[PDB]
Amino acid sequence: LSQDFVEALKAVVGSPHVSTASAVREQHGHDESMHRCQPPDAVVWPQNVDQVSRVASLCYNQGVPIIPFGTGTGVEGGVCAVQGGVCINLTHMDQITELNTEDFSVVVEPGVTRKALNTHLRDSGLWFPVDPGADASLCGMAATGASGTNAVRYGTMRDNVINLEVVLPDGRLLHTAGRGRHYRKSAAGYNLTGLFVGSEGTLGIITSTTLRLHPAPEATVAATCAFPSVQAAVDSTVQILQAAVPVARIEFLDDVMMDACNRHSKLNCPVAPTLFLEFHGSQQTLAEQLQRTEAITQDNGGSHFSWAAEKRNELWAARHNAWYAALALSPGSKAYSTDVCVPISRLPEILVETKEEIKASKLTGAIVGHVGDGNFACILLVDPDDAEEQRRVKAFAENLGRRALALGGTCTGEHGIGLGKRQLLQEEVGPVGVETMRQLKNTLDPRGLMNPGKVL
Ligand SMILES: Cc1cc2nc3c(=O)[nH]c(=O)nc-3n(C[C@H](O)[C@H](O)[C@H](O)COP(=O)(O)OP(=O)(O)OC[C@H]3O[C@@H](n4cnc5c(N)ncnc54)[C@H](O)[C@@H]3O)c2cc1C
Ligand SMILES: CCC[C@@H](O)C(=O)O
Repeated sequence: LSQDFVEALKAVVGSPHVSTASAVREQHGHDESMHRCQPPDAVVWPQNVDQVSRVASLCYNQGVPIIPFGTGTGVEGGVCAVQGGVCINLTHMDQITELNTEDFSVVVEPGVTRKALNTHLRDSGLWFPVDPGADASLCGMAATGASGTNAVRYGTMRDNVINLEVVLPDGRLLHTAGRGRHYRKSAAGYNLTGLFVGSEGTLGIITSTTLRLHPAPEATVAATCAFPSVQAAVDSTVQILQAAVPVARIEFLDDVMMDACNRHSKLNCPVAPTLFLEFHGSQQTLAEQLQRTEAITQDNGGSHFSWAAEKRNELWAARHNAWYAALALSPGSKAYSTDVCVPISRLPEILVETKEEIKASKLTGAIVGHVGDGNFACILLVDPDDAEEQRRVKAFAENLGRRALALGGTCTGEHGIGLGKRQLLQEEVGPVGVETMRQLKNTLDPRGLMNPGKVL
């Protein structure tokens, strides 16, 4: 990367906001996944959208790859600079704007995390529900199409992103639904907002997100329920969903994951396949939901509910940290996560089969999942230096992905494709789907410089 080019970057954002130092680049060459660190040639921190546009235009016209970087909590290598280039760290743009409580909407810049937003909304009666376990950039969550434990009731990022401000690869500024617009529904033209949700930085740089806010629940009850088997817990889940109980949260942990979470969070739950549940409503509605949900779990051997403000917070913090609890089982190890999502009636088959396959293999695995969506993660620890183990781990993850595809599902419910699931995506949507996706990529990024090597 030439000195003239570095000076041009510094001319846009300021000398303190450009770095070519080895250690700074290495810190931006990886995310939380096992994908090997591939450092960008430089890291740049733009301070406003005009600077994002000018950095993108500089890189694009000089043939330099661009890698958007939020909080680096992704798990599919999205920020790995596989072709070098300029990593654009967006988190100094950290303002909340256009809070419209009467309309249930807000605009956030990439440095705003869900914690920051919900703290800012404290005492407003509103909250933002999509809750990945990591303290992630909300614009990064839009870029990956994230979900969370609350999505079963309150929707994913795709359900709750109303508008996006996007710097296209060549620097042009796009407001996907129109500048300043926010509304409940539209048939005006083609829906561009949904194209950029889940684009993982390969179609442009999200510099603001307009988000749907939700009313805080009148009352909340959380509980845990222990089961004799994975089959019993997942059968309960399917039956709760088929009975249309509007549960706020329904999360599965297998016995391995529950033990790991116990050890990492000083919970003391019985070591068993377990559901973490939460219910929202009036006291009337809560009693009815609990009534109907306890009857279903009882039919499948579930324990009496172990009830959980402070404990509920500790319960869900333990769940949100499941990934780190799993990594702590074998210290020094990294991990890969699967993320399949299947039609809910097929969820018992594939979780029970996954548990059986884990036991039949030399691999360690913990299972945790947004099972209310038909989604779960297998977290597979890896010794970073054991090449034989890593390719058993990819073989396992790749077979699980293909089993989900055979059941009519998808290879990723929320994490995305990144570097890890590119072949599975080709199998998932077939040749005409791949070509159509590539045609969209090509019209927005003709030179192929927008996070190359990812998704397609
Ligand atoms: C403990 C833990 C729990 C998690 N739980 C969940 C969960 O429940 N659900 C879930 O969906 N994910 C979960 N994740 C994964 C991760 O937090 C999400 O994928 C999150 O959306 C990533 O945001 P980020 O800014 O950290 O992404 P990064 O790693 O910075 O980037 C991810 C990808 O998006 C691109 N990108 C980032 N910001 C932008 C932007 N502004 N514009 C364009 N492209 C951009 C990057 O180029 C990259 O390809 C979890 C991760 C951890 C570590
Ligand atoms: C990063 C894999 C686990 C994550 O998806 C979660 O559900 O907490």
